[PDB]
Amino acid sequence: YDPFGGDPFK
Amino acid sequence: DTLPVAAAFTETVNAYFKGADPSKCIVKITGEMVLSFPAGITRHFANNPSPAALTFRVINFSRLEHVLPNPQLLCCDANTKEFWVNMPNLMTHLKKVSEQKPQATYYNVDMLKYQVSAQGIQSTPLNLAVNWRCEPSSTDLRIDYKYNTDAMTTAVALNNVQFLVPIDGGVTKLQAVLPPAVWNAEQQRILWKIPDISQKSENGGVGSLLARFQLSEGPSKPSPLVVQFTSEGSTLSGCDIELVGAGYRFSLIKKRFAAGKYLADN
Ligand SMILES: [Zn+2]
Ligand SMILES: [Zn+2]
Ligand SMILES: [Zn+2]
Ligand SMILES: [Zn+2]
Ligand SMILES: [Zn+2]
Ligand SMILES: [Zn+2]
Repeated sequence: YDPFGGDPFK
Repeated sequence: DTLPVAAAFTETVNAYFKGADPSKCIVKITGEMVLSFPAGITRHFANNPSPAALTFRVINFSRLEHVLPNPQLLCCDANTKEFWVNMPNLMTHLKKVSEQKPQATYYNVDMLKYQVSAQGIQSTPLNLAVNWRCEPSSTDLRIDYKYNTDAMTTAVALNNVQFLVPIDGGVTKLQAVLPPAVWNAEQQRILWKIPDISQKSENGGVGSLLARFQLSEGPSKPSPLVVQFTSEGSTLSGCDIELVGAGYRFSLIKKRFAAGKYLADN
């Protein structure tokens, strides 16, 4: 499970 | 250069309600604190075998019982707790994952697992109260819910909320449903879906689900209502995180919570 549902950095 | 890092608090609220009696409500909230690092780090750490110390503080830490820190990266004061991350074990770990997941753009790592001290129905974001009236060939169901701001640090919507309840007794037809529901004949269950519940909802966040069932092999035995919902923007614990020292900045701090095991008996 990924709490960021995607890249938090960009 | 100064390294971007990210952070997430993710909390699960388990709740069990018994008819209309709040005293009989059992609540258990758990959570994880996760840090995230961008790929670049591997290269960055190759540059420096003595990087700047990753040190942070958890705010509102006293609101947590049962705290397990990552054994490979931590653990060896009143309302704040501070941590110095083990850099050689983190560098090691992150190298290993990067080598196995080379196309990964970021790496999540579990830092803290915990419980949140919860005091009954007050700690519960969706107050629930169910009543059944079970007749030999009839059955009336009522669910009363109230969105509860007190449960969360900042007032945030509950999303994708589902109310599922199994109906015994051999249902043949349902009448007087409000708001509209879906009947699953195969599992013998009813499902209500509400996309959003908040203060800015249709009714202040407070409302009822009604249904009547006709039976052929009655009467029906009351079953647990199961509930689902998620939420972004706020914790239940009231925790936040701060970086202490130089060398890193937070690019993003994700806070969110979700119904885990969330039930209502008659
Ligand atoms: Zn660098
Ligand atoms: Zn301290
Ligand atoms: Zn590892
Ligand atoms: Zn995890
Ligand atoms: Zn626990
Ligand atoms: Zn939505």
